[PDB]
Amino acid sequence: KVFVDANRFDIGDLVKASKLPQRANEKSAHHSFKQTSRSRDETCESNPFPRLNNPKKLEPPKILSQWSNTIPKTSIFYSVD
Amino acid sequence: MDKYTALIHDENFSTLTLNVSRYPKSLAYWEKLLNYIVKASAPICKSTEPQLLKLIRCTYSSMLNEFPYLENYYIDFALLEYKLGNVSMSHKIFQRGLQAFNQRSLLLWTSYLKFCNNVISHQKQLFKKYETAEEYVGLHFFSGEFWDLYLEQISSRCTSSKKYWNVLRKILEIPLHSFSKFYALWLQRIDDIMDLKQLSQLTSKDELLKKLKIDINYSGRKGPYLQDAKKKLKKITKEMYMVVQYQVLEIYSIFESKIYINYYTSPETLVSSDEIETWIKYLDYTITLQTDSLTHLNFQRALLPLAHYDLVWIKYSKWLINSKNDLLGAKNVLLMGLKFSLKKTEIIKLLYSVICKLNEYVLLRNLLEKIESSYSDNVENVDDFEIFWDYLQFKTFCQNSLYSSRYSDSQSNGLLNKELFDKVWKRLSCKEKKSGQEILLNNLVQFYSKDTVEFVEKNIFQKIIEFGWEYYLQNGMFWNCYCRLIYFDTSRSYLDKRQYIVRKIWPQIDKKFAQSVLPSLTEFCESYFPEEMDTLEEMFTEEP
Amino acid sequence: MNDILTDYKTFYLTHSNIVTYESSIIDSNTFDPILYPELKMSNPKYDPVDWHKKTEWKEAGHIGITTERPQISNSIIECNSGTLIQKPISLPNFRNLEKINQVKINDLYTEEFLKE
Amino acid sequence: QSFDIWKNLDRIRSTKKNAGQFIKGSLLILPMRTEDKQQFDECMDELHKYISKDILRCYPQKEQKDEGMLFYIVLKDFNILDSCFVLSVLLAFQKRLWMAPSEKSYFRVPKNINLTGSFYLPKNIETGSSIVEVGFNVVPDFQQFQVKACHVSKFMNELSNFFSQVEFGKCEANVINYFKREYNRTYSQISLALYELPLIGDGLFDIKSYISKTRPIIETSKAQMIKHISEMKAYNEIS
Amino acid sequence: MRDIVFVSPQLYLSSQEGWKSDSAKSGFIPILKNDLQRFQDSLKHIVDARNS
Amino acid sequence: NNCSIFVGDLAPNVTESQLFELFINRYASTSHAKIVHDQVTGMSKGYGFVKFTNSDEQQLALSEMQGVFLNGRAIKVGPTSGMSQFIYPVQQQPSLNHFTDPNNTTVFIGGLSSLVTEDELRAYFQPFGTIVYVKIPVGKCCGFVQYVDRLSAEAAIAGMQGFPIANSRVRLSWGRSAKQTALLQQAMLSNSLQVQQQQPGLQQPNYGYIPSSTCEANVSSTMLPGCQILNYSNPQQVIMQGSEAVVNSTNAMLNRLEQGSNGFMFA
Repeated sequence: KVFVDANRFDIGDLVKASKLPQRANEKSAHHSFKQTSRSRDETCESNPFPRLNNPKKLEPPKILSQWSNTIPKTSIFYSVD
Repeated sequence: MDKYTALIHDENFSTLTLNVSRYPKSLAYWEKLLNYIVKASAPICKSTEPQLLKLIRCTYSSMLNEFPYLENYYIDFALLEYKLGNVSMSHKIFQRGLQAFNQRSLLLWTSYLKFCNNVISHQKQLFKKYETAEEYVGLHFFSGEFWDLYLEQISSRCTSSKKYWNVLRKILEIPLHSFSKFYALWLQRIDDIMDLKQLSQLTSKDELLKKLKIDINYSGRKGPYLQDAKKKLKKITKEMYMVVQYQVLEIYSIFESKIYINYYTSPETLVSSDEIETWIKYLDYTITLQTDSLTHLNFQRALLPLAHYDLVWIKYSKWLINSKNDLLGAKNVLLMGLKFSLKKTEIIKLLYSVICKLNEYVLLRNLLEKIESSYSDNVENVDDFEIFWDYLQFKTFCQNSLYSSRYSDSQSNGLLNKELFDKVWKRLSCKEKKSGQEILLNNLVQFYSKDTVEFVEKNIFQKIIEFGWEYYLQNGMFWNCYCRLIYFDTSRSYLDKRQYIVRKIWPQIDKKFAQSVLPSLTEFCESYFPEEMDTLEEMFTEEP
Repeated sequence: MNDILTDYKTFYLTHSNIVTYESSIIDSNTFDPILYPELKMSNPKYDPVDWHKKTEWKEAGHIGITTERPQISNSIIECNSGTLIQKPISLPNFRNLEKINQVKINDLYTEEFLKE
Repeated sequence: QSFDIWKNLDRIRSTKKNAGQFIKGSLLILPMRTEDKQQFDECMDELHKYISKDILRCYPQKEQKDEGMLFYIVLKDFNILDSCFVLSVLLAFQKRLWMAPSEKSYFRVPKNINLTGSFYLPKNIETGSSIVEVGFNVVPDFQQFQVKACHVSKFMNELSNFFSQVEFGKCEANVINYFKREYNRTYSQISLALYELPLIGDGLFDIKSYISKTRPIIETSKAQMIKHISEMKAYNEIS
Repeated sequence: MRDIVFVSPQLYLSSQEGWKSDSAKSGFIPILKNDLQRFQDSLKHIVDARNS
Repeated sequence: NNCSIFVGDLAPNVTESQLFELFINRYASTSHAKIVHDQVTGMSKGYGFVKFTNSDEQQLALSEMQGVFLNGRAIKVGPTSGMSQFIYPVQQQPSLNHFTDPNNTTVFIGGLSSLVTEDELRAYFQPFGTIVYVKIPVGKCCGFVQYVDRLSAEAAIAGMQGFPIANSRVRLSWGRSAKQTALLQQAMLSNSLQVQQQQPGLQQPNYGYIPSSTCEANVSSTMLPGCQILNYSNPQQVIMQGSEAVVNSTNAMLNRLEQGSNGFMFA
């Protein structure tokens, strides 16, 4: 209802208005991946347990590559894989 | 007919509304009903019926009053009211949303400030609102979007080019998750310097003259002078970068790489045993830093996923008690813990002691009135004994507070009050349905007087002997408590009470019922009556 | 100790009044017999009433292993920007920047049990 | 010093360096609770005979609980002495009902009692000890302030040192009714939360779907726990 | 509003006054007026377990 | 190393088995291979990933498959992984001792006076969490307290530190189990490797369990999240958390006070 950026209330009509309707057939036949358009009607009954449906591990805090040589090379805990 | 009349007479709307109002704490029913109401208005505009818009506003208000921890739906209804024309109602919805988390929710501050970047029409009020968000929520770990937005607003609105340096210098000491973008902005803004006189935008001139041994007004060849300035400031920034990098790397690699859920799902959800444990570990780390805004922020962040598990409520209440000596804060924590937690035993038991330390006992009586009226004066037939016993201790304390003593030796009447003994006897008459039977029998024998022990032995124990109920005659712990009542008298001698217990109790109990009494009476006889062991053995022997 | 404190919370709330209770409250050790038996359940030691050099700042994020983490002395993370704009902020004072890789472990298991 | 209110009032009038001027735009709200009304009425009539109507106002409840009343005491445009006097009298009276039912003096404070209370102030304060602020207040607009375990003279000195440093100003006109509505709303919410306490099991949680939603999951978690116990037993076995 | 009634089970299953209303009070669920008997007939077993 | 190669522009009649046969067993050993198909249609999009163990074999396969005939078209098996400022942090390992293991939940206790028993030492460490064994070495004035939770070990070390047991101050640290100590003694007598093993996990996620929760004692459980669902028994099995737990614990502590006032147990 907020983060999908297409079911947004104030600026969702601007997203739904100019689709760039791809009057070229090659622009529609180029991409062959899924759209994954999340509708507004998705409720809490779908995906009840967020850990069984496989999540992603969060990204680490990125550091500057010019100052990457001063990282602590020894970690606190043993991390596997 | 319009869409509102067709919405009333529709068959699905009544069924969805009754399934919502049948189980109000099922959030999926609320979301299906809300999506059906929004689907009923496929054009959403200001030209629709206000008789349906009032129903939409009442539905959102009921959903946000039933579930105030939903972060996205305050944003949804606030931008809905912004779509419907007005912004004062949207500001009221944002204010009650930020009050629902008590000013410590990052997403609502971020969405409210992205809203306020267009609607405020005033610069000083925007700066006061962003500084309020800075002093309350500005120490959040994942607040990169908030500080990126605030630096963007400073770089777009301010023309003096001084407040940006101040805020970015503050950010270079805060342990943020996305922190290296701010260091990269700092390093490319040091590169974007034009002369030496802008070094007063960083610090004062005496701190440059003392710590870095550099002058602003040093005139001459300022090329290598400014290059040495850049090198020394880059070295100081590199040292502070190592400090903040070690802090953020420690917090991530120990704590933040384990928590996968940071949002409020539902009161019906389940959170894994890893995440609860890592929230407790992260808050134990957070208490040690002794930064108060960050500590209250991280406790609110831990109240975000799992406020129904009641552990972080009691932990944050105990932290406000012992570490700060701010106990009204813990009282408000335990008051708001009643509104969300499902296991309301330990929070109310701690809140009793919190109220009793404050010496506000009319508030304690008004609180206990809500428990004794929540059952409609039927607290003796409750399944959970932990509620009734924690009620009964402090209700006995209040009855000792109001009424004076009846017995001698300055002994005030405890559980044997006219408003208390009937509630105990109403529970003891069930004998198989209500647990905590022997707890009262061990706690009604804690008076130790001459007339009060006689009073207790006359009201219940002689009455159990007179009726002859099967459950108390079968259990030997009942007779153990009855013998402990007489044997610890403070007025009788040893020989008279010993003759009493041996002669006029042990022949009274049944011989065929002694199979469950003898494992409980043998311990008492080995405890206090050593020479009376073989006498009791010859009474309960295998042959007549 | 938990059994004694729970039995005292059972007995004291049923055999005392506010007149005895309010005279027993002292401010030298914040002693209150209703709430003090609850806080003393978790830890056996409990005091009633220089932080960076103690034994709690060092093993905060991880127990057993001690370390001296680097910090900033004149930290401005608590002061709002409405007060930091009043005067230019001084240089950051540094400490413990020579132990960013050095960590020590009080290894008792090898020294007292393996190597005797 | 002594245990009398008026001697400490004379002392706090003497050596507080021209403390006769009141505070511009000053407001204080003390919500209190009494078991009975008839004992409260004589002390409040004596207080209105001592303190004027324009400075202090009183607000009753709606009698919804019928056992525990809730009375607002609003001190508006008050001086520093009348605030100390009113707070000393009310903090003595709302604890004398539990400690000393036989003393029978509404303006003489005994030695066995310690003053401990909680009073609200508006948010627009500027302070630039026994009275402390609170963290995580329950009121959206107002700030709760705590005093704990003091004698009479310490209460006088601490309240005067608190009001000599704080700076009030620009209060809203009908903020009293706003605080009344918000206070009633918050405590009606927690009373409804206590009303939700017997309705946990089978009442309003949709148990018929919640059993079937978690029936394989708890079984698989129990199988994981049994596998964890067996793997721990294999890990601790010497063999 | 016509053809509406505001009701919450938190004040009805606890058997308190003011459990139903016709005006927009904060914290109540709006249901239809003709289905209030269907709401009262649905929570019969909880009231029967509360009385017994 | 796990070098990854991205094959692209494949034909429609090429499944994962044909890609695994063309990638593995040809002068290399591909560890994994997966063709990225559609989300709802099931057809392949023409792209696939192949992750091998060695980087040299994957580089040789990418150099040999550059332009090979793959189901009538090209293979395009060039590598996918392997001047920006932002790079992910990389770390080494602490070589897995018994201090730097986050799953290490057993506490080594020392400094005893060789006088405390096993049931009494159980009674010291009982309310901090559920426990499995309290056995101690004889004549060594030390012991081992293994919990199930790591937060329970944190609470035990944070509370029990500096607590004198029988007029003798305690020393709390970490340590391995008895079998791992015997393996370390057997590997240290010859001094060949002296390598340790990590303690096994919990096979997370675990929705029912609540950490730092103890229970000593039909069951009609509603499995509500505010209460407790499952728990570890006190020796050991898995028990469903009933409602009459605080009642049984209260009866047990009253029985413990009654049997400790006389001297039937010292714990």
